[PDB]
Amino acid sequence: GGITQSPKYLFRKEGQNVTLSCEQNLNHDAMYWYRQDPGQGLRLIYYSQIVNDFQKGDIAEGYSVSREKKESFPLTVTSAQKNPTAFYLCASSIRSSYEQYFGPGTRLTVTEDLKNVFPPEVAVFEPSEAEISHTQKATLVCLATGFYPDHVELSWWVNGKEVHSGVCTDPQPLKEQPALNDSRYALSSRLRVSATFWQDPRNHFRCQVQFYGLSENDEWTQDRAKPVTQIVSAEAWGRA
Amino acid sequence: GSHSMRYFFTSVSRPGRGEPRFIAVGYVDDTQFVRFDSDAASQRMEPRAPWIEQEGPEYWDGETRKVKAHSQTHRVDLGTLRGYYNQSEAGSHTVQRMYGCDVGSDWRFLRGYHQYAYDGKDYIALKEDLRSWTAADMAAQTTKHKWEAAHVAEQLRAYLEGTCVEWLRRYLENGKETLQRTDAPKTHMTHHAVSDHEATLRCWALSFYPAEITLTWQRDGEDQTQDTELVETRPAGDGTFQKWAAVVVPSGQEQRYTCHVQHEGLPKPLTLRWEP
Amino acid sequence: QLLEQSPQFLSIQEGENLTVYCNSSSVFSSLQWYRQEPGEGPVLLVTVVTGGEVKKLKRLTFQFGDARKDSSLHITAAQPGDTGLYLCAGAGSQGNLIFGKGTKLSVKPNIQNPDPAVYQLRDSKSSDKSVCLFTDFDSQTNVSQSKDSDVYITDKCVLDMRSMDFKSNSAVAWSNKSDFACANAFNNSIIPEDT
Amino acid sequence: GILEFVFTL
Amino acid sequence: MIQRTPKIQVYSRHPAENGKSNFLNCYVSGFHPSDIEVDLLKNGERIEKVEHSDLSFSKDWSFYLLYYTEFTPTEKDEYACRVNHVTLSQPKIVKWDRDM
Repeated sequence: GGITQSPKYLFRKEGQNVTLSCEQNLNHDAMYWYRQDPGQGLRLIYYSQIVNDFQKGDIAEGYSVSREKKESFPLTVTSAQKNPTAFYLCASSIRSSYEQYFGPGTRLTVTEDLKNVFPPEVAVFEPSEAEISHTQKATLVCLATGFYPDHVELSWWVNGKEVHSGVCTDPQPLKEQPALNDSRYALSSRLRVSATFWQDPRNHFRCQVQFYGLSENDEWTQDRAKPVTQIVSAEAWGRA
Repeated sequence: GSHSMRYFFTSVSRPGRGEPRFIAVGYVDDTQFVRFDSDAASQRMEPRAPWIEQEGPEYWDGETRKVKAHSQTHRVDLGTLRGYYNQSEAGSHTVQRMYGCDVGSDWRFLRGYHQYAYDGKDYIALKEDLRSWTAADMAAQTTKHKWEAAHVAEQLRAYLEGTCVEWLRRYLENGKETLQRTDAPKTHMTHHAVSDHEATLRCWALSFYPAEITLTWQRDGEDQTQDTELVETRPAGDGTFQKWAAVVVPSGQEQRYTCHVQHEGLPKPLTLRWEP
Repeated sequence: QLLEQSPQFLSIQEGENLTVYCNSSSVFSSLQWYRQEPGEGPVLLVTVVTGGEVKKLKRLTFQFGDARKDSSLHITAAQPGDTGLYLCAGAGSQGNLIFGKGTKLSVKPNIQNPDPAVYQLRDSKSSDKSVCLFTDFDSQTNVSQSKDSDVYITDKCVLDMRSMDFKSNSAVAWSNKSDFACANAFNNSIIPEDT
Repeated sequence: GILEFVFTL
Repeated sequence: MIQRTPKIQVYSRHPAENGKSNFLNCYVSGFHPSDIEVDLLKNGERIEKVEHSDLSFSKDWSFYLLYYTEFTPTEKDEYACRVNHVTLSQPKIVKWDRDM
């Protein structure tokens, strides 16, 4: 058994309510809700020691929950929350005050208007020839640009198969214009391989970026393509 | 002297889809001071004794909050215990629970309690060391293991050895004219004629607190236990308690018998004799 | 009921041994240790109960105070994988867990032979579109951030080529500006002249 | 004062 | 499943004075299960205004309850307490003795 949160990424307009779901099959009576800001700690919102009973936490304002079923513990983010945008975590213990098992977590981002939503632009940068001669090994670089919100998943693909070795990615993206509240973001990643393999034109490299944006429910009356949940990619072959 | 605080919880399931009955009462020594009833309209922790009415909203709103959780967690236990014993949903079953602490004359911790019962019989109970559990049957053995795994004993011991005696000490000092008081027994003995040869001497003990008392009938020898009749200590309804002991005596030999009364309010035991 | 952890941030070299503390004026029946990576759910490491308890998980070593008021997390032979937030949690009286603010541990790798070099990469698709790859630098040096509104500078990133035991540090900067140069990037930061 | 934490059977 | 028959005691709060007012007590105890039914009787008919304590129990998990009402004793009035329980086939009545 385990504890689950759905979805992983969550995006809403300002002032519209949203409900987060934490469900378990660990046979736990206690369930908890924490919100976590970037570079911060956990803050308890609501928690239920037992079904049909719950209680406020340290920062319970703007939230409401229900514990009608032992298995689930829905968190409702009311429009009255001053700063809804955070990283939400659900946890559970076999009984109150004992060791808790956390869910994967859910990222919620609330924007002022849906117009600020943009899909990322992905570009693969081929290894500098100065590098191969110097370090005898090559480096590939991907770069996502101008995406809002901050909901992206980057991966590297070699010959149709995903690689994790020789791969690194920024833990935190960058605000292109920190002055704006709903600023767009940029992310970078790396894939380093031997000079031998990038010299080989039989090997295919692909930097893949999964973006989570809008839904069919939301209406997009604009002159640019609807920024729905999509996959942006860029590829490159071997050279010499 | 020695004091104690006790909480008694009674959870009774109702046949069919009738909501379970929950009753929670609190006792300091022999004095009840709080109550909670699921069939009540207030749905709050209510004061029974006037000395606990000193507490503001924070206390009562807090105690209300915690006892609601006690009701729900016991509604679950009713269903769980039904499954353990393969019982039908048609029958009505009862779950009982008690926990509390005991203090010395200097109000230092002495004893802690935490027990469970199902349908009138012991289920699981915390041993005196506050480390172990006593599970009567294989059904309770499941609970014992679950509580051993979640380390319920340790966290309970903190409450019993700590928070409990902290609460009791607060209650004792808030209303000391009521809890610390000791009302001495107002004793007298009455004589009655049974047929003619035998006669009944009844030693009365009235209006005393605490409820603990000892009434024995002794002759020129000593303590004639058996033949003597003893009744269960009963409440008068005014906070005090009542109890009497009687023994049937042959006519004329009424002067030979005497009644011993021992109570906390009595500095020395009382020796009472019948004189025509 | 409060749980305090020291130090807040710890950044030591790979292979060494460390110790993280969690102190409290309150007594705890049970205490838990968690390890959280950024953006993911905290992973339960251990639960200590008895006073003076010593338990080991892989290279991690947990210690419970005799009075059950303190706890310590000892890592042996620290690896860059140990990088993350280490949280101290204790049994709260109100049916919850009391959390510490955690210790952010950064286990920096011991690069064998520093090769500090700045390269320039061009887009596979077209031009200009060029970025600078500041890489193979030592752990101690720190890449400061941007100041030019166009210029965007990422933070250092450690990748591990597990093929035959090799790790490296790297950094990335870019701009659309015509006057953006590799020699005039990262100059806002202190970097070795052994380029 | 009653317990501040509850636990099922 | 175990059952216990209630022990019944009918008495007065204060010693009986035929002129003075007093309280009539019916003390059922040691009974199980919890569901019990207690009435106070004056001359065979139900005294309507009767109150009781809150459901508690002793060490042996058996409950005790005290039913009480205000009354003024007289020479020829007969007071009693009728209690019914699942352990009782018929409603059990205990006549009050002012000296017991």
